Amino acid sequence: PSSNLLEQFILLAKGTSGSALTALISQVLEAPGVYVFGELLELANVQELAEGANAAYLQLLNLFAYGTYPDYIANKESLPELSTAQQNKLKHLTIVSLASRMKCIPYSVLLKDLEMRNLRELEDLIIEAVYTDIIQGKLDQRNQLLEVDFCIGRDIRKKDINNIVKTLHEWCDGCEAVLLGIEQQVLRANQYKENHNRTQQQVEAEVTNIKKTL
Amino acid sequence: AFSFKKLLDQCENQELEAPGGIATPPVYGQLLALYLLHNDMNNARYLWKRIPPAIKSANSELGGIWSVGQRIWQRDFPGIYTTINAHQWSETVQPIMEALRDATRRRAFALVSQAYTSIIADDFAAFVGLPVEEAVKGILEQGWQADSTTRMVLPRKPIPNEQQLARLTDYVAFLEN
Amino acid sequence: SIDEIYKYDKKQQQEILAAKPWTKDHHYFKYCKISALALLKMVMHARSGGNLEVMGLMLGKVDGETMIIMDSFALPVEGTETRVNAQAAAYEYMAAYIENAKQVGRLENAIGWYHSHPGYGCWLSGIDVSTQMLNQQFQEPFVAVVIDPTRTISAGKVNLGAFRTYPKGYKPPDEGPSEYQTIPLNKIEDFGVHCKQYYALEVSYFKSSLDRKLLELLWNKYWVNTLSSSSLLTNADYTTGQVFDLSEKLEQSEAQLGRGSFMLGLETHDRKSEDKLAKATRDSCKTTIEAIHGLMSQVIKDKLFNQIN
Ligand SMILES: [Zn+2]
Repeated sequence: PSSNLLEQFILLAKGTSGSALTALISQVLEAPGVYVFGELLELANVQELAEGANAAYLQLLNLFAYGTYPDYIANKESLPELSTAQQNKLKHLTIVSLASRMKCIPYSVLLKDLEMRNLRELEDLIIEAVYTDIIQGKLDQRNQLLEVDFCIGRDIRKKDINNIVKTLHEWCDGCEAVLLGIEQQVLRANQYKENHNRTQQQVEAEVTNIKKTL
Repeated sequence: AFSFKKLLDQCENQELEAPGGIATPPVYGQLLALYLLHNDMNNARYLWKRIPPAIKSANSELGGIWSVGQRIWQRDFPGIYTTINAHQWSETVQPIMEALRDATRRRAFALVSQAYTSIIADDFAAFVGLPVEEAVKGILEQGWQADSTTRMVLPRKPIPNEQQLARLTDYVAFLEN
Repeated sequence: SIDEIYKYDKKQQQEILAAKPWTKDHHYFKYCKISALALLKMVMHARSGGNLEVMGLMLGKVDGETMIIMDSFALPVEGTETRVNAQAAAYEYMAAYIENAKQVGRLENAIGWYHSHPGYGCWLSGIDVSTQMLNQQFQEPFVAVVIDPTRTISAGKVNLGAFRTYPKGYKPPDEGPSEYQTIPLNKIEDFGVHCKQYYALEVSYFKSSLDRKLLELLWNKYWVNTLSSSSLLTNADYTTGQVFDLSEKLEQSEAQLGRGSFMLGLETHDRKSEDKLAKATRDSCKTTIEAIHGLMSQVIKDKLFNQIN
């Protein structure tokens, strides 16, 4: 029901705004379920908050959209104080960013990037994220590793569109190169078959010539 | 190394194409030194036996290189380095002699690292032809372990897609006919 | 011409049925060519069955030493595997089915019977042998086909055999390679017995437009993940069995050659030894091409996916 709640707040943001909107955004950061904040950021009233006097909540929402937990630790003075639900949601988002790059995460990295002291609560946060269908993976405790098979994606600041285009172009070029290599293999196999047929017909011609000789 | 191999091949060709059947003393000196560089002891020994004694008597430097080669055959590194740095080598022999000196260092460095889990500092110093103390900092900067109490050194032992596709196509072509 | 085999020549079939060359040789029929359609239908019916034996009739024709199966159809009978000539209960049905098939342009007549052995290999039991003997007493040119749908699925390779019986009293000649099958304890005892009893027909088949439609459609989507790993040969049961049979064949060839060195002037032994060595070599070769193609597909796809960019 997070998407339905997200859409209702989107409809409400089209009208009422201001301190109510900032409190509403704080409720979004506290209400579990919402893992995508890109749709909220594109509302015109969020842009109204940009030129508005209040900016702590906007910088808070901006960090949830693009920043991670370590950036939030750096901005503990310019951001409104979070709740236990807001902190866990941001920690889950940070884990998503970490799992996006590397599919295997050692426990040392988990204890470092997330201000995690007790490993017990680290396991509790990891299982909580998985059971809310955020990340799919497996935990290796003997090697102290977190193997993540699948994870949800994240938002884009419209500056990564160029990177997406470059990646798609690279994929297309690689596919075309593999196709050309396959076609070259077609040609080489056909040439080898033609050479075998030429050898066979040469043998047959030699046999027929000897038969005519005798 | 690559230039030394090219120089060796050129010197080898000149010996085969010798007009009077004998090569110039610089060619023989270069050939003998280059064989020692590559640790080709058999070729160095056979070439020394091939050289007439007249050149050996008229060129005492040739005997000095052979004496070093005998030391290399016996693999007495403290003796090898002493003999290398004892005789003055001409401008055609000094650079290649230093390359042999460097080659001996790398060889003995690898021999100790592979074979010797532990080695006395004096023994390692003798093997590398350097005194003990700066040899220790040379290997500590190499990420090795040294025990000061027992003076023991603990060395730390250290296809493209197109080629694969060509090989697999060769597999199929060979097995198809 | 790919479609030449689909042409039906009635007079030519009548001429072959009047000639009866199979009466001159009990090993006359050596090859069995099966259309895509027939095989597919049979497999589907057997798998719908699941663990119970089903059976049906095969429509087709003969061409030299080759028996050709063009189509098949299920028979509504009980007692497949327990009743001798169970097919007989469907006589009336068979007559009507064929009559109605002729009305829509199915010209080929009965060429054999097929039945399934779910999870116990492909062979002829005492009952199957009695049935096919009767089927070769009135309708001499009859081929018995046996399919294991369960092993097809588990092995990832079609498990089908085509068989013909020997007449009562007649003994088979020296040759009989007999590929070993993993039939259950007592079922395998009876299997050795009946592999000594009958003779298999070299599966030949024919690539056609029916095959072209199937291969194209299924590979496009059922193999969107053309991956399906890449090595269903990983199971060390088929390739390993072929390797062991190869080893046994070459060991027997060496045993024959060693004894043949004392006899001076035995050409037939040399001929047989050379032929056996050649057959073993070709079998090993084809296994090698299969493995190489598997690795090639694996390498191309996994390289592309893992490290495209
Ligand atoms: Zn049966």
